[PDB]
Amino acid sequence: HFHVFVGDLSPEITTAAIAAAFAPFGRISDARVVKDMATGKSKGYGFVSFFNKWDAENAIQQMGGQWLGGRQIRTNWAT
Repeated sequence: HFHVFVGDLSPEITTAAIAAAFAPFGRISDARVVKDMATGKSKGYGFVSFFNKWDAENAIQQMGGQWLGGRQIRTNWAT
């Protein structure tokens, strides 16, 4: 698969929220908003995995800087 790192997530953004936000760019194999091991709160970042590389490429470029919830996010490739 092809993964996109999504940073600067507003605290209220859930895995489902980023899954929903990136759905328009292509088929998604899964998503995950990373959590804090102490509070269980969002760590402020997550990942969205696409089956296709071009879709992911388009999501990274188009979503970078977009407002998602209470914050403008950051996008990039991820392993």
